Amino acid sequence: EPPAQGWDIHCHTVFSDGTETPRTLVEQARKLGLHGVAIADHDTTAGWDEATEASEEIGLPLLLGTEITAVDEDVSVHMLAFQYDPSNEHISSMFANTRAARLRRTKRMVERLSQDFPITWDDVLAQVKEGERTTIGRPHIADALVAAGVYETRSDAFADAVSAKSKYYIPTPSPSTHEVIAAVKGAGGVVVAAHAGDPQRNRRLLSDEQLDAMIADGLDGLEVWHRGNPPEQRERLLTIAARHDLLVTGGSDWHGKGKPNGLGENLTDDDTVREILCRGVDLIGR
Ligand SMILES: [Fe+3]
Ligand SMILES: [Fe+3]
Ligand SMILES: [Zn+2]
Repeated sequence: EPPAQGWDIHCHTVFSDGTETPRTLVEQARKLGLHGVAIADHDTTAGWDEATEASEEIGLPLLLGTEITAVDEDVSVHMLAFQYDPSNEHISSMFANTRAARLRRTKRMVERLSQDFPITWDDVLAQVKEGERTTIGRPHIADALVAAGVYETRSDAFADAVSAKSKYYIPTPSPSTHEVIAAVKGAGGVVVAAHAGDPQRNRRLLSDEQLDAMIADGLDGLEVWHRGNPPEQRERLLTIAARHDLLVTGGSDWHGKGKPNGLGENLTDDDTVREILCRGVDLIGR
């Protein structure tokens, strides 16, 4: 029931916490036989112009997107926002605020970690690959610790020092899921709850009631085909999707080398991508 062919609509680049350029994403997605790809960087549209250029030169269809961190009660929620107006003032202000809060938080973490680990702010910035256009975050601390030889992989770092459980962890303030959904729809976009079945990060998943309230706010779909969603959660989420007539998406959550996730390991079917395009803004020329 996971699509054998289609689009990988959940991919990160150097403009957030992936290791590759938008050109590299488009190039590779084409070579892997994908029907298309989405850019889905954290709290930004910075890679959209590079992604679009690459899509036209390489000839691979492209969905323009963003992964937005949100919160709902105690639950941390990630939302994929596709095909919205990137000059929408409200959504740009919100990304700006989120980015600023996450920068302050990351510097406070590095300052704490620096007391115990061979890590400096410059070491973190050496991991930020697009300068002021990169959404800086936890993965850049993890990479700095890998580069300093504290951990083998970024995964190891998240299991320990950079972990939500550790004494160095500071949480980032995030807008509510209701604020994000209203903002994305306002900007003419399509909003999907990303990996809502994934019990890493959270002590608990979103409930049916939280999801119902997100559907009433304007939620368009659920990412079902994702490695973090176990089988029982995929059936739960497919049931909710069928019931409320929601879109069902999939994606690799590729971060290039920064994660084990493989480009195209999970996909959205062509017909669902059709629906995303038709609901979203016509961005041809912008
Ligand atoms: Fe996520
Ligand atoms: Fe992601
Ligand atoms: Zn990420």
